Amino acid sequence: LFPPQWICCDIRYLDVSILGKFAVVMADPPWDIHMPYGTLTDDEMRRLNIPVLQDDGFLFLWVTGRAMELGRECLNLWGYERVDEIIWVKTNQLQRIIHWLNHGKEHCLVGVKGNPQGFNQGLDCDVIVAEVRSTSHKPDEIYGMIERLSPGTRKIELFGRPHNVQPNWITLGNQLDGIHLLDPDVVARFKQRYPDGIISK
Amino acid sequence: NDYCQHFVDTGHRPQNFIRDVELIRLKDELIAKSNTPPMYLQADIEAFDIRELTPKFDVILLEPPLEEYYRKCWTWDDIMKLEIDEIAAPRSFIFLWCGSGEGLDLGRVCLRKWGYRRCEDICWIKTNKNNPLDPKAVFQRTKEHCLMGIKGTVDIDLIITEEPEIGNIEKPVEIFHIIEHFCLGRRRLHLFGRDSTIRPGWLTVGPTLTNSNYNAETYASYFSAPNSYLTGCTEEIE
Ligand SMILES: CNc1cc(N2CCC[C@](O)(CNC(=O)c3ccc(CN4CCC(C)(C)CC4)cc3O)C2)ncn1
Repeated sequence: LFPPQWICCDIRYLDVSILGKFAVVMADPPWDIHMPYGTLTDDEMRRLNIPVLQDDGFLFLWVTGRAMELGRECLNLWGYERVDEIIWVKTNQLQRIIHWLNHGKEHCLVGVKGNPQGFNQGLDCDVIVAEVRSTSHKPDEIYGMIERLSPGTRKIELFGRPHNVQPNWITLGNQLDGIHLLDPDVVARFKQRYPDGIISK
Repeated sequence: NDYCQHFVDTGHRPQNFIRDVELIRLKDELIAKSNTPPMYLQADIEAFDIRELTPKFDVILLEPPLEEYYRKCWTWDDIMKLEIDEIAAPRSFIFLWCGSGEGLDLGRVCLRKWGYRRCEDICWIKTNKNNPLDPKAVFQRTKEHCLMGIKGTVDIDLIITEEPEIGNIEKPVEIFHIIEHFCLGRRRLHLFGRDSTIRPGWLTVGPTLTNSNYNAETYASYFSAPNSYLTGCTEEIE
């Protein structure tokens, strides 16, 4: 079911097996990098049940600070090989760039799992140039690149926010408005696993 | 305006459309005055005991010739066995050109092998205004990463220039500006430099160098008291 779907929840405690398999996964985790919002510990990140979401596909993993290293560890533990890295050059509305150096970019790791086939590798290039909006906000350009890469396929986003909801995407995040599910297979497995519609423990 | 879509449309990489790519000049003068004379040694680094390079360096710029730069090469197998820790000052810095593939991961293994932690990830973003394929690649690779490691106790992390001509393997000279504006000390080693990278304030050691002038004793003479702890951004001592 192509129109946006989403589940407000704690990605720590949701049983993500009911959601099926995905050709693309994106995550923008609240890495614990010191100093806001609720973060997750390195072990919580390590324990996230990413491995079930895919069999053959791609992982897109926003990293910053020490998460440049930690994300490479989570990405490897979860069973992916890092095969690319996208950087988003943050600009203003007139196309100028916004510890030891000032940061003009955000990094998103690209990982692969299994042998994914039919993907349009090489349509886009590993640099995004896009205007910065709210804090902690993804540039919409990344969804276009992921669409060209894998058109039509089912995609899931972890730690999204309301603006992030997109066609072909199931958005998980604890700041979304309730539950909105249209894929019948998912609706089914959700009614089975969560007969009273609450997600705990 | 979507510049990724524009790139799929026209071949102009999104970085082509970044525009604009005081006293931060007199600091360049201070660097200039405190710079040691250029020094340089031809050496086959595979076959060369790195310990004979003394004293211990405050900065190391490591630019191994990757096979990916061509489309003698060094694999990450070879890079990881260099005993960089044996020539690095207890407090010191490293800048490792990692390319754009596995080196982004293997260069991190290296930095940790030698005792550094990475505090900056400097990206060289190659525009293609003048000219609008790894199997594992998912996207077209249009950048290279220089990783910055520290051990012990003004600028952006971006260098935007036009992609060099095929077979030109030279890294942007701007990396030296970024390094030197940090004022990290005056013992600066550039490993796998070339004749064309030789620069004042730097010891260059490479296999393609065609002349040498290195003398360990003469090199150490530049940093004997009262000059041993200068940042390279201060005035000379009278
Ligand atoms: C408790 N467990 C949870 C949490 C959870 N969240 C969902 C919504 C948001 C949430 O509420 C708080 N986190 C952030 O706002 C947040 C901030 C910054 C960043 C870093 N990123 C910023 C965007 C970037 C520039 C593309 C790249 C860097 C990521 C974030 O995620 C955590 N959903 C389910 N379970």
